[PDB]
Amino acid sequence: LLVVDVTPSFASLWLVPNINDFHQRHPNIRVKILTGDGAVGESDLHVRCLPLSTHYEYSQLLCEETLLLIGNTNLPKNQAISHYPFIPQTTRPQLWEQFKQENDITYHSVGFEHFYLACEAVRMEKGLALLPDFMAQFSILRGDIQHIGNLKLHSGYGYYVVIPNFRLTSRKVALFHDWLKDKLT
Amino acid sequence: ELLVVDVTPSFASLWLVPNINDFHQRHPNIRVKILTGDGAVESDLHVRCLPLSTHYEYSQLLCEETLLLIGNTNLPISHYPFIPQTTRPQLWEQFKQENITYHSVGFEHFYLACEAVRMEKGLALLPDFMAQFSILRGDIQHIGNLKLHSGYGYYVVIPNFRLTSRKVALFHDWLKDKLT
Repeated sequence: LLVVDVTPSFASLWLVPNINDFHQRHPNIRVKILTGDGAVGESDLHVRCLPLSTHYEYSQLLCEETLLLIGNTNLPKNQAISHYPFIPQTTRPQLWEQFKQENDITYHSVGFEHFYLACEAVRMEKGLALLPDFMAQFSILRGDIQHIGNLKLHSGYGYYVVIPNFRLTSRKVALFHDWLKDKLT
Repeated sequence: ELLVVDVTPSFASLWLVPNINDFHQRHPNIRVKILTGDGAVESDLHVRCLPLSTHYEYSQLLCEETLLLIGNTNLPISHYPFIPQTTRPQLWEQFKQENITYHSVGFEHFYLACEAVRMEKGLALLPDFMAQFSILRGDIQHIGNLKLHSGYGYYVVIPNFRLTSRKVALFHDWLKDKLT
């Protein structure tokens, strides 16, 4: 048994869609998926979203965070973008301010802590959201949401694998980590 | 005004996000921030899922939990794996007492079980009100009209500093209107 602890949205928007491929590779390893977004005993490996840095401590960068502009599949295909409400993500308020800077507003009246909630709000046609590319990928593929106007944002964040010191030589952990690296480099 | 609510991860995505526009229809001036949590009860109002009890001090029962048997929209039940939810290790046995082979992954949260169903990983048990819109929009389906009264309930907790707060009372009244 491998216990992994990953962000609430990393879990539903990427890991659950992709984990079948890990099980194809290593059928003998059952996985318990926990969720969390705070500071990093129960889990064997964590995935967290942190400002890009070299000074974190048993960690390895999986991938830099690149956000896509997403909207409902009903939206038609420059700054007609401004006609739609922007969905606030309350943990990441700089994102829309940065977007206003990558380019160029009414904010939707509900703000959300997590990407997966913002994604659900886009499915509810409440406005546009910024979602990490790898998280949007399956949802776009299956027709839940669409990428609006090929617009993106480099946020200055990354997804890191963080491993408890005693797990640094655990085989199950190194196998999952290598798998993550393979899919998300 | 801003109202901050703290509800379970799945209550948020599977019910509150699809429904909250009805609240704004009633009260368009009240902005909302939706936080998620599932531990012991910052926020103006909490929704938690607890075993049914009449001994809670200041928790108000919103609705009892009725779980539906859920599968993917392309299901035409023994042939399918059951998706385990680790915080509720008894549920499948207990479902099976009304009338084996679990999936090799996860989860503590309903919203993860729901995604697993979408990923064709097996069958899940999901609260009826949480399944409702996902069923409507064709993400999932209810299998065989099968259900389970789980013994849990959804409780609203109003913190002691919000006891006279209009925005909190309005939101609570709305929840009761929709779910009780």
